[PDB]
Amino acid sequence: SLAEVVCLEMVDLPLTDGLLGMFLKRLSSQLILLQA
Amino acid sequence: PSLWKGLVGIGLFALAHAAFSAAQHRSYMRLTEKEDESLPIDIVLQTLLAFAVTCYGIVHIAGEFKDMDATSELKNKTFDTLRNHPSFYVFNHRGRVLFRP
Repeated sequence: SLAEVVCLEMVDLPLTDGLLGMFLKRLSSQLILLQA
Repeated sequence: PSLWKGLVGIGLFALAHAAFSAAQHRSYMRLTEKEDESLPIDIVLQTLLAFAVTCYGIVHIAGEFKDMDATSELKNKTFDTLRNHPSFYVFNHRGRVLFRP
């Protein structure tokens, strides 16, 4: 059937207030990445 | 003091962490592709603080200045030293005879 193709498209694949809180989550992410 | 030296290390370390954060945030953009174009305030504040403290440590680390007047270090130089002339030493003194030969 693919002998007569009318239209095709390319689809991208799926992806693989307070400063104290920001630092806490950032450092937590740092530990997470280190563990990974 | 010597502790000053240790400080500068941590400053770089702090900066290093900032780098990681920045990289990650860049990845954030590289995974968000939004019109943010702005670093988080926390990370930039951390970077600035690291820069400041590291520079402050460096200021101590640079050393101590020296006075230009040539008559500074020569004030305490007594005449009993400048007269020795190490090249022109003579060994016919009472030191050898008095002491154990």
